[PDB]
Amino acid sequence: MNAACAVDAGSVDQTVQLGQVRTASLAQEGATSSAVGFNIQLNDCDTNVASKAAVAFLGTAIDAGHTNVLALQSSATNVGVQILDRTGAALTLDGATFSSGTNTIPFQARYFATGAATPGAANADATFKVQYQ
Amino acid sequence: GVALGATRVIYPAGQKQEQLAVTNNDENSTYLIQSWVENADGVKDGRFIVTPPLFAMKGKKENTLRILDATNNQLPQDRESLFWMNVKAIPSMDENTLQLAIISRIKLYYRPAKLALPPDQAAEKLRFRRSANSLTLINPTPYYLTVTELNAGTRVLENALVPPMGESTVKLPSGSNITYRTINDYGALTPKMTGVM
Repeated sequence: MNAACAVDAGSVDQTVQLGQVRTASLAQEGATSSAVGFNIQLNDCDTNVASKAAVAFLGTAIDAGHTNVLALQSSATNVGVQILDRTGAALTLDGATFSSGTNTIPFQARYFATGAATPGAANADATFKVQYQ
Repeated sequence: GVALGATRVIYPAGQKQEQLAVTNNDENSTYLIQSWVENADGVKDGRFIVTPPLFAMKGKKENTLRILDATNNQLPQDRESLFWMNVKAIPSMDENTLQLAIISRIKLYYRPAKLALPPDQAAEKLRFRRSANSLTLINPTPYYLTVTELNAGTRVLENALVPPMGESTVKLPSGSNITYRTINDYGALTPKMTGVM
């Protein structure tokens, strides 16, 4: 009887707005920007289905040194995007790092510099994996 | 907002096909839908065919996926085999943005036709052995048991997927009274069952 959840990041086409990339905040490797919040919604399902699910992300790392920093799509460089949990903790992009208002999954996103960031726009893609119990 | 019509699929040996509904609840969003079946190793298995493997949903839609047994009767016939049904929703495009595809993963149990034990009796056969710093769940039945709300006395343990005639092993915080629920074929929580470690 129980159906899976209608998943929605943002409001349309799974699109999340990021902040602007200020190079003066990202001048060096290890430098981070301020983090913008976003939510992923698990709609139209039993609240015990949604909560008891295991979620993970999957994307191309910026370099081998930074496997939890998501690369960009060229056009700012020396910088990628990082996704954080509810309290500000980075998450992996290998797609094997689980586990578990109503049915909201709160996230944050921020820029991680891998060096002196050059100006330009930052557009990044990834995949969000929902695996049901 | 792409969703599935179930949280697991039971595929009974002998059926030419199995059906799974996929929906989108959002009139504003447009999705490309890519679907495939993986084994227990997460490797794309040609043993189950999904049609359409690729199609588009422009707005609020419902499409039925057809799951086809292509196993050539080579899977075990005394136990369930675990597979993973994968359905990926790829959104149409758009200023500094993060965009996400969504992969819904659900269990696909190939279930042979002549198992002795009725599926409804499976959960009550689960046994628990205590080790040094861990608890081992022992499954003597031919069915995959999704064990949830596992409690040892007062402490709440991790959720386990105990394979047929096999075992799984969670950690113990270090009670003897065990309670647990499982999820049935309809994706529903069973009542609370008691165990003894």
